[PDB]
Amino acid sequence: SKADVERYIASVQGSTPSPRQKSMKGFYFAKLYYEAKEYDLAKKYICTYINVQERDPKAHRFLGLLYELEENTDKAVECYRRSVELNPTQKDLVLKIAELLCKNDVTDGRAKYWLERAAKLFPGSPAIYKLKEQLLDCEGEDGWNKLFDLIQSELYVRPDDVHVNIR
Amino acid sequence: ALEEESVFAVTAVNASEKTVVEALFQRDSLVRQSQLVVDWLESIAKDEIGEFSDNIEF
Amino acid sequence: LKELDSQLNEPREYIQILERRRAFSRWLSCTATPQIEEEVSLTQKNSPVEAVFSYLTGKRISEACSLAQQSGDHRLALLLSQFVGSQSVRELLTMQLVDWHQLQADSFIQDERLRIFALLAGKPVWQLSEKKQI
Repeated sequence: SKADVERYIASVQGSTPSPRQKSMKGFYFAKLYYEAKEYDLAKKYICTYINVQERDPKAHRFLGLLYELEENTDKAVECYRRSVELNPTQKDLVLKIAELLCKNDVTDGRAKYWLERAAKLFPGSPAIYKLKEQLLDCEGEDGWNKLFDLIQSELYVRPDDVHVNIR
Repeated sequence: ALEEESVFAVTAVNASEKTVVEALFQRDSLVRQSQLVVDWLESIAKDEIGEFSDNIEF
Repeated sequence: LKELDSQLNEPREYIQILERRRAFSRWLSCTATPQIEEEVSLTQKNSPVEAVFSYLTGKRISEACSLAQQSGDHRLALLLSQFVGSQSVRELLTMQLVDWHQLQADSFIQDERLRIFALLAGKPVWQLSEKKQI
């Protein structure tokens, strides 16, 4: 519970002298508060680690997941974006940035640009097919032609079966 | 490209150096493919050594 | 303690015995440090080998490795840093002591250093080719 995390973090910050050494435990402190659903105490302990380890891509990713669990779309995306800047191997996180942008704004040139970046890391992916579908049905008559070329060119890789041929 | 839809993983706060790397080699196709190049290049040097290890007079 | 009370289930006999030993594995350093810290204050400037041994008899392996890097004994610092678990190094030193005794190369090494190698090898007493015992 909260009070067990608080009792552990009190004795573990007692067994720490200097402020920077308390901040260096902040990542651990933050995940224990998240495991109690204390999301602001998690945010507050990960930010007090990040302000002492500015370049940790998992601390930025953990702050992004805490903003996703506070419905704060572009702050989840910014902390994920910053985690991709600090470790570009995260193809999954390039896709998760497209996933949270197309769920915020369909007109956003950043949503379409991060889908571009996800497709160029994961071709032949139904999760990227439907992130194009959700832009192109919203691009109107200019959308229709791009959606036709998409449907034919990605069916030609492997269908879902049934659905896209009925659509 | 057949597993990527599924791997909604969570890290343990009590994880070891070993279990952070057991997670990394699932999480990271760049590290995974880079080690497959290490294993490949080490296998070339292995096959040029063959039977010979016990023929060494000091 | 402050390690079983954290567990929201009835804690198993082994987990109790483990933390009784982990607590006593703090006690046996706390009952020793002020004598080690005087012993090191005296020995450090005359023999760093006895100072490294005094840290090790209080489990201060980090300070022992630090003093071995400060004295110019860097393969002793490497040997000591690896000793925090592996039985392989305990058995490799068990062999190396059996080599040096039979080949009479033991009498070409410091008895104070052979005392560290015997401690690390898990040997309470070692019998040398000289018929000395450490």
